[PDB]
Parts: sequence; C-alpha cells; structure tokens
Amino acid sequence: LSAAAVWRAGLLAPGEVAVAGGGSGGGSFSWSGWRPPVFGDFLIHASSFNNAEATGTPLFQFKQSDPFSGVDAVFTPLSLFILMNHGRLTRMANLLYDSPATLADLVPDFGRLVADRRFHNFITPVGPLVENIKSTYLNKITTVVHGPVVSKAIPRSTVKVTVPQEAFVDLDAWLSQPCPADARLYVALTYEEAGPRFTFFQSSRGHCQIMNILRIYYSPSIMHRYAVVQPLHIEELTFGAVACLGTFSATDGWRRSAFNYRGSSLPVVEIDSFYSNVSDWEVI
Amino acid sequence: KIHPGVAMTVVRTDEILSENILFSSRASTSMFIGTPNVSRREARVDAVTF
Amino acid sequence: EYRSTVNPWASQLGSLGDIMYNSSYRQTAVPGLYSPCRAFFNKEELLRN
Amino acid sequence: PTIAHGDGRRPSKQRTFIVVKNCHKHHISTEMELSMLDLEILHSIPETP
Amino acid sequence: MDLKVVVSLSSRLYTDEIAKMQQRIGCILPLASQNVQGLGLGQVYSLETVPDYVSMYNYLSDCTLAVLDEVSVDSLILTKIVPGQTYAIKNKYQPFFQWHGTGSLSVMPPVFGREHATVKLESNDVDIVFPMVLPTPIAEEVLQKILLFNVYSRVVMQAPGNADMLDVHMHLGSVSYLGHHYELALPEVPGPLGLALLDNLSLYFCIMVTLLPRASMRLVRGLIRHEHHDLLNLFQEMVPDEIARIDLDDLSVADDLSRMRVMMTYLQSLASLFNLGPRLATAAYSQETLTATCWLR
Amino acid sequence: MDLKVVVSLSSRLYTDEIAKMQQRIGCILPLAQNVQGLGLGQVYSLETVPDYVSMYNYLSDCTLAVLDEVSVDSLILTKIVPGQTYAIKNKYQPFFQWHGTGSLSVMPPVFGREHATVKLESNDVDIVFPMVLPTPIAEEVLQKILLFNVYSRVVMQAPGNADMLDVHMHLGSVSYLGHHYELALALLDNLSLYFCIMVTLLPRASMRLVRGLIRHEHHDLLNLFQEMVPDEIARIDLDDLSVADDLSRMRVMMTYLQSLASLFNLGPRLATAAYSQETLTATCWLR
Repeated sequence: LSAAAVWRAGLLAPGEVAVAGGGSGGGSFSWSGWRPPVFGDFLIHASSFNNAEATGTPLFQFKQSDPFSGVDAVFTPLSLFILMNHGRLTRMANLLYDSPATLADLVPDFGRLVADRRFHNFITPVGPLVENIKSTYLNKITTVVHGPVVSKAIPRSTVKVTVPQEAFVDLDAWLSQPCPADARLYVALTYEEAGPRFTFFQSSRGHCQIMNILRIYYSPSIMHRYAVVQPLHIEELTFGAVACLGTFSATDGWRRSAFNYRGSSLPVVEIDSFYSNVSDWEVI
Repeated sequence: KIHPGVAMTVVRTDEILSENILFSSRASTSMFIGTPNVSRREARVDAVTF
Repeated sequence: EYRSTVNPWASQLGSLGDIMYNSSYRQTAVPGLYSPCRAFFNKEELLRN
Repeated sequence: PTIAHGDGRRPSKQRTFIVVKNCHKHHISTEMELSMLDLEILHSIPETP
Repeated sequence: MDLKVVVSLSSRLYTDEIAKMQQRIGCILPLASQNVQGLGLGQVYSLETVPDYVSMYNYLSDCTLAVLDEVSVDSLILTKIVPGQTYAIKNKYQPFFQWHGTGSLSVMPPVFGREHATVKLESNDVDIVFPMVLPTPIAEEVLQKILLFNVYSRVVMQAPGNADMLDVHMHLGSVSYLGHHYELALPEVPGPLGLALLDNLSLYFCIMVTLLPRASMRLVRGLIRHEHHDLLNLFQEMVPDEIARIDLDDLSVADDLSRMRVMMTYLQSLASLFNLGPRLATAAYSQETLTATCWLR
Repeated sequence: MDLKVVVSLSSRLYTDEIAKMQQRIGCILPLAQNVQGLGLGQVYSLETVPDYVSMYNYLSDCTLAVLDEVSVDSLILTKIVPGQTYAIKNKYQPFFQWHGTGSLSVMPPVFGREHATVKLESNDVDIVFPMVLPTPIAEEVLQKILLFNVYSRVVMQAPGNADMLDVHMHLGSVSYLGHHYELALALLDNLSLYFCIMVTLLPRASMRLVRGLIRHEHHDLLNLFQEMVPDEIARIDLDDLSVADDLSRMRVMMTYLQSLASLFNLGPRLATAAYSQETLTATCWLR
C-alpha cells in the first residue's frame, strides 16, 4: 500500500540519514533509540534481605560510615519503618522480618542520627530495584538508578514498580487541572516524637512548586510538634525532607495489586512505565 | 594654570588600519590536505545540525 | 653613553613608572581596561624579548 | 658548503646542520543547518506532482 | 518521540487577527494538557481579577510550556516542552531585552502590562494573553520587586497619615536595566496566593533569625569602624541599635558550626522556593537574527 | 551523536604538558573551541584578584566538558549534555572520596590556586580545572572556609576576641564517612562580605516582614506556632527609620539572599551512579 510505501522513512532510525552523496551522514538503522539506563549494582548481606519481596520496589541505600567494608546493605521503607519501630502497619512489618538486630546494628548509630535529626542526608535513594540474584551470602542486587526501568537480560521486560499503598499518600485526592501529562513520584522523610516515617507522594504538578503545597498538607503534623518539646543543642527545627524519585506516565494510571506474604494480604500501588531520576534532598 | 613641581610624559596608543602587501616565494610551504568528514554535532528534533 | 637615565622616577626597579604599569603590582586592578605604558613596563614581555 | 681558507687560520670542517621540523595541524570547522521535515520529505517518495 | 501537537479552534478565525498571530510566531504559550480555552493565560488572568501574578505563576510553573510556531484558520500547531530537546525561541516581546548576557532564560507572567501580551480572538469565546520571556537577573529582580511591592503597598495603605503613596511607586517603580527603565504593571491587593508566598517566606525568615553567627556581627562593626566601603553605603556611617544589642555576648566557634549547618540547609530550601517557574538553559543565542537554542533545565 | 570538541593549540608543546595532561586526563573543565577562552584561566588570572562569586557565575554560565586525550597539537575533550551519561575519574590534587555518592558538586578550586592549575609556559593560557568533590564534602568545605575568612578578618580587625588554635582544632579538619581530611589557607573576603552584610540586614528584614505578615490571618494555628519562635530582643526597632532607606535595605537584602541562595547550591550538580573503586572511575550524568 501507500502506508507500506511511506513506511520506509518511519521504519526505524531516530533522527534521519542522508542516503548518498560525497559523504555518508548519520547512521541509526537497527537501533530504535530508547536510551538504556545505567545500572547501580550493590552487594548486600543476605541476612539484610528478604527474597519474598517483589522486584520493582524502591530502595534506599544507607552509605556505610565504615572504610573497611566492601559491602553495603539497603533499606526499604517497610524495613525502615520496622527499624524505627525497633529503635524506639506494624503487624504488616513484623510479618516480613524476624530479627531487626543486625539491621539496627548495621548502621552504627541510629538513635544518635535521629537525635541530631540528620537522617535525610545519610539516606541516598537508588530508585526501584530490578535485578536480584538469590544467595545465602553476600547477595548482589542491581537497581535502575536513573532513566527508564528495564530488566537486565535480552528479554528487556518492563518492571512495574510496587510502592506500598498504606505508606503512600496521594496529593490530589487530599487536595480535591494544571498539567495531567507529567506524573511525578516523590518520597518524603517525616520526623515524629513517637518514631520517624517514610511516605510517598504522587503528584501531577511540577517539581519546584510541589513543596509549598506539601507544607499546606503537612501543617497539622507540624502543629503537634513544639507544643510538647522545645529544641536545645540546636537541631530538630527541620521537620522532614523531600526528594524526587522520578516521573511516570499519567496516561496509564497506577493499578492496585496484591503483594501477598503467606501470613496475610497486603495491597500495593503498582507504578508502570516509571522513569527513575533521583534528585537531591529538599527540606521543609 | 600654575606649573606643578613635576613634568609629565604622555604616552598614547594609536591603532591604524593599514593595507599590507604579502609576498611569499614559490613552494615555500608544504601542506597536507585532509579529506572532510561530516558529523552530527547535535540531534535536535526540530532541525539536526551537521 | 654619558648619562644613566634621563629620568629617575621611571627607570629603576621600584620607580613610580614601574609600580603604575607592572604586572607585579597591578594585583588589584580591573583586567578589562587597556593601558598604553603597560606595553613597556611589564616584566614578562621584557624578559620574553 | 664551506670555503677552504687561504691562510691556515682555522680548519674548515663539514658543518652538517641536522634540523627537525614540526607539523602544524589546524582543524577547520563550521556547521550547516538542515530542517527535520526537509529530511523527512527527502526520505518519502513522490506520487502526486 | 513526538513534539507536534495540533490544536484545532472551533470557529473561523477572522483575518484581522491572523496578521498579528503571524506577527506573534515563535512566542511561548501555556498549555492545558484539544480545546480552545485555557491555551494561554486568559482563564486565570482576566480583566475581572486584580493581577496577582502568583496564581498565574502557579499555572505557568505547574503546566508544561509550549511554543506557537504556525497559525492558520481553524487550526494552529503547537509544540510542547519536554526535557532533553533544544528548542528555538525568538525574543518577540515589545519590552525588548537583548540577551547579551546569554544567561539562563526565565518565563514570567505579563507584568509589563495587559496590552503588550494580549490578543483578541472574536472567533470563539476565548481571549489569549501571553507569558513574558526575560533573562534570569531581570526576572528575579522583578520577582523580588513585585513581592516587596505587594507586601509594602498594603502597609502603606495601613498608614492613617499616608502622606506618601507615590513614594514606593517611583522609588521601587520601574525595573533596573542599563538600556532603559521599563515601567511595569502594579496590583493594589496582593491576592490570596501572594500572601501565601509571603507567609512561607516569613516563616523561613523567622526560623532563620533565631540563628545568627556572632562573629559576622564583629566584622561589620569593625568595617563600619574601618573606612566606609562603597558596599557599606547603605549604612551611611551608622551602627544599628539591634546589632549593638545582640553583641552583648562574646565570640564562639562551637555554636557557629551548627548555626552555619542549618543556615546552608535553609538557604538551599529558600533557593528551592525561589527557583520557581520553569527555567531554560541557553547555548549560543545568535544575536543577528534574535533566535536562541534552549533546552529545559 | 558526537559531542567531541577539539581545541586547536596555537604553539607546539613538549613533554611536560603531555605529562601534566595525562596526569589530569580524567577531570572536567569549562568551555566557551578557542585555546585561550578554555578554562578558568580568564578568572584565575593574576592581573586581578581571582574572585569567587564571578568565578561561580562564569562556571555556571558556560557549559562543562571532560578532557579525553591530549596530542602535540590537539586537545581532545568532550562536553556535557543533560540527555546522556558519561564517565568521570578523579585525577585530582586532593584524592578525597567517591563513596557511592548520589549527589556530586563541581566547585571552583578553593584549596589552592596552582593545585589544580596546570601551568604551561609555551602558551600563557594557564588552564585550571574546577574541583570535583562530593556534595556534603563541598558544603562542609565552603562552610569551613567562609567561617575561616570571617575569623581571619576579625582577628586582623581586633586580636582580642578571636584566636587561631581552637579553630584549627575545629574548622581546619573536615571529616566524612570514616575519612578525616585536612584543609588550611581575597575571594573569600568578598564572599564573607556578602555573608556578613546579609546576616546584618537580616534582623531588620525579618522583623519588618513579620510585622507585615503577622496578623493577616486572624486565627491560624501555624501562624502563632511560628511567631512564638523568634528572639524576644530581635523585635524592637522599626518605626525609628524612614520608608525609603528601609526599602532600599530590603531590596539589597533580597538580591543578596537570591545570589547567595544560588551560591550555596553547589553549582553544576553532577550525579554519580556506580563507582568502581579498583578502577578510580565513576559513571556520571548531568542532572
């Protein structure tokens, strides 16, 4: 047809190509673009891991203060939340892990780092996990650190990103039409007198304007602070910090699925076609 | 308009447009010519630059 | 060959003529402007010749 | 080549200058802009005039 | 990847306005996602509302911008702004700003008057006003000027013996540029969202005034008692009473480190507040033909 | 897509420029191309004092570029797009750290002028690289040199209230993730000038803004909980001064906090992904 006749230009090769001449200009045939992401490979303790958790889970590396350690473990916000509950949703949190001892003593100081309230600049997000071998010792994982999520192997499978629904708060559902094209996903630290918390935020707005609306949402959590405490040894005036995890497509919305352990059921928000981009920590 | 104790030496600069005449003898320079190569400096979707 | 210099304030090492237009004492001037006499009193272009 | 001197003032030896020379590389560059839709309509095929 | 997003009108665009839309080619317009309304800035900046320049700032920052390059009748072509592509933008705005600075570019609401960025469209029930494009230093200076004006015009209105209303409208007044001074458009009431911005700014201010490094106080006292600098002209050889009364204590170094730590973090938070509105990084703005390759930062 | 930019050298070199560029083959460098307008050699020039904030603005102004290879006549380097990734090695005069560090800064070299500066006598361009160094390292270093300049200028001002030993035990030492590094020393004089005039005008500005915004909302829980915060002595004097000079002080306050606000952002914020320690290179991309 004429569609198959006009197919020769629109077949492949992003950009174009000067087909002949005194010189050949441009070669992009047999490569359909779609820039592959770089892979941040980590080697964690298998005692710091759970094999039963799904692949597309946003991770958080705590960087080791120790020089004599080639290895470094990871934190997920489930593991992080049960670590806050051990340092002091819980019934979900105990269902996963047995011993929080090696995770709490894995970081050298955990009550001190919340005492100085500098927990945000020691936790570097490495985005969603994709690649995962299974070993009893020194297990090696790999996460798409920046760019689009994809498996390692030549089957280049899309990996849906599992963020827990109970730890996730919507922005626009609580705010109740600027740009429905961009859909960005933010994680936010949150301090409290009981125990700190990690939460997640879906937003369809831009990155820079999102913090001022987050303060408006977040204000009843800050009205409870400073009535019962007053900071000495001066720290603690910061109350949480936010960063960008990346963007995803708002054309296909998040579809809730069931990440189940054998103990009970646990609903999860699935993010498909996520474009990971870890930015810097922005305090409130 | 009384003279001070000292004397001064002004120094100016003066750029002048001048046509020169350039001579060179025959075969004073050897030269290697390279063949040209066309490369894409930036792939803009509105207009790619060569 | 019968006098050393016609002017003392512009000929010795630390004369007024050097400290106005040396590279070695213009350490707080703006590099945007031009100076005529800086083409003489610079030490580096003197030792390059 | 040297003359041979009349008086034996100094011996006139071979003076072989062995001199090396450098290759001055220059990289001439420019750019030429081409619109994308012109490249698209280059790669398409004509049916109507 | 696609950039070409066509937008249909709904009725016949009249031939008197196709000439000026031919004149406004290559300008920037704010998107909505198509439809006809909101594709522009008339829906949030109308004649009815006092122009607060903050809710329309919320709309232009929150929405992806768009280049208008081709206008026809009953159809006009738009091109979105997606990061990673170096868009060609022509400075076609009647308050002229040469980009001799070749710095980062900035978009702002039409604070230079309604007439300069508007266009009438008697085809449909839609009118279009345009966002202003202007360099980074002028944009941040006009931003801090319009915030300082909407916070101080209200307190000048709060004065009972307001003998001088025209003091700030001629001292604050115009904009700072070496080519000319260009008078802007000034609201009288700040609006809700403007006072929300001043609320968060004053929150940062009262949090940061609780920690001042005390060594710096000694430095400005010593420099006042040194020669009066050209940068020190704003003091005109005077020590304020407040810095004289917060130097009753001595010079330490232990509190200075944590003071400076929280000052770095809160100044980066203030920068994140003031890096608001979408920004363009420029490579090689060509002077002779008024076009600039720019990509979204 | 070829982002490689050749810089044509005017004069032929010899072996020391080869040894220093192959000593510096990893580090990055600004741009405008031409051989003269290449590095920080227009701002680290000795014809003036090499200032800090203009150096920062010029570095953020032009784009950044990594050097790849040096020949006798060419200087092969590659610039940076925010679209794709690149490689980066240290090859620096301090060998500090790349500890998996999710954020990276590019600062102008504040340790030493000639520590980064490869000085070439054949061409007087005196090219000099910016320091690549991770982000908390960069913030701690800028803090500890800003306070160092304030303390040095206040002990030059009056030798009674300040000493040097108890700040050399305190702010001459930077420490981060089990590594303890050392740093000691007029650009920082201009920086501390900006910092001191900022914190000097800050009380008047803050008290004027809180008296402006204090009772707009007639009952907010946040408003009261943030207005019981400030100093009880920082809230006396406003109406003694006029309107005009006060608003001029507000204007200079605002432009100075904006300039220092972008300046305490760490410049061209590079980002690393996976650092191989046995190779001394990191995978980078601009962000």
